[PDB]
Amino acid sequence: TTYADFIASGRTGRRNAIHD
Amino acid sequence: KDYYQTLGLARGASDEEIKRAYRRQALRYHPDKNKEPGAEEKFKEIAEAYDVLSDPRKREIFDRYGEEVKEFLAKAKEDFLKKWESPAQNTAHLDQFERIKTLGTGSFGRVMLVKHKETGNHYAMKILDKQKVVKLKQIEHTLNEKRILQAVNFPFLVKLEFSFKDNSNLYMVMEYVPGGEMFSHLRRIGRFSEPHARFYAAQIVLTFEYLHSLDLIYRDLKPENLLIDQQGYIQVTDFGFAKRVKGRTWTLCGTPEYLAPEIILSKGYNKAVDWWALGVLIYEMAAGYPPFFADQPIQIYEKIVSGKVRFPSHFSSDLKDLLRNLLQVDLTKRFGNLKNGVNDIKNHKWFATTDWIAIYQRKVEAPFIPKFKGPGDTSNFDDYEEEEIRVSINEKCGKEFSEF
Ligand SMILES: Cn1cncc1C1=CN(c2ncnc3[nH]c(=O)[nH]c23)CCS1
Repeated sequence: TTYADFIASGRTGRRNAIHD
Repeated sequence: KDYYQTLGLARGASDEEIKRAYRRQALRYHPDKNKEPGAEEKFKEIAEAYDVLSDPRKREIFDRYGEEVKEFLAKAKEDFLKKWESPAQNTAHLDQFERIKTLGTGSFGRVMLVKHKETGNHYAMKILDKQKVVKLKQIEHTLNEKRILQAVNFPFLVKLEFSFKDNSNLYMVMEYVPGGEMFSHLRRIGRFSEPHARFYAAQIVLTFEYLHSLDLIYRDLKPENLLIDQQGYIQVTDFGFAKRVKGRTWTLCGTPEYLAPEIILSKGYNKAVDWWALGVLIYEMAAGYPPFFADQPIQIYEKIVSGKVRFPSHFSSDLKDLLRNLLQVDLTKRFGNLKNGVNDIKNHKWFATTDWIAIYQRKVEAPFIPKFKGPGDTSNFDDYEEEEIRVSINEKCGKEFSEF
């Protein structure tokens, strides 16, 4: 599933913002 | 079920517009023209709506729901602008708090669980290094956050208790929320069921109704910034990107996954970006992952403006229809940004079971109440490397934060 492709990635941790 | 939405009308409709919208709708669902399932009930519902809206006595007290919201907000603006014009400064001192644990780190500084040495009460202290904030060019962002936090009051916002500064740091002391971030519980649980997601969503919807009425854009909705209180209700934290905006604004800021197209594109944008972000939050919450993920942010950006969204097969059709209208690249078509504003979202089928007043009063039973193990327990938070708190002998950046 896409949920498997999700935990197969690394964007699983806390998302940092961009301030630009 | 809003009677005006049933007859497709403006709250301000004339009685002739009501009598003509009623004939136009009843035809479409008259069994002489419509045997399909549910036309029986929609015909009954169009009958009730005309009966209420065309009696000026029933119309007046049905109209009291919107009149109550209108008055609540009018008063919430008066109280906000008072604190907006006279903001609280220097309402405590660092030596009044016992430092216990770091609750999270950032480029700006950290967040420390602390205890007031006189009242023993527990608080979350946001510590911001002045030099860093200058280095990160986030001076206005840090004056905004303190200014807005000290002026708002709403059940699902964190509460700022004290703020002050020393020679080296800025300090923001908010009430401690022991349940931790929605992010932690979401990653561990996987996903919420649609009724679980709808519980949080409804809180976000009311909070944005409040913020937008103050002309505030929030600009950082994501599960990381949603604290869970002891009764299982949301507290929105982190207003570093929030701005008071009457018209358009232009900054590229926020978290890539949650960014509306018009934030990424160079053109300007308004508070409709918060409703796009609400779509992303409902998606993530119910799918267990965001609708737009990829390893480079420009790849996320491509998927965002691409206009295509895939839903998991367990997504109910009402939910996909709500999501299609919030994740709407064309802002002249995006829910929350139309003639009827937030009511298009509150009147949506996916929310039909939602008692908006009970949610605001916090009378609805919460679907998850985090593990309470003490007035100062930290189990619901991750573990971060402590570091000691330095304060120069000479005042850093006096001019840039004299307002704080
Ligand atoms: C306010 N509060 C009450 N109980 C716990 C808390 C905390 C809030 N967090 C943050 N709040 C505000 N700005 C932030 N910038 C960050 O990088 N993290 C931030 C971190 C988790 S704990």
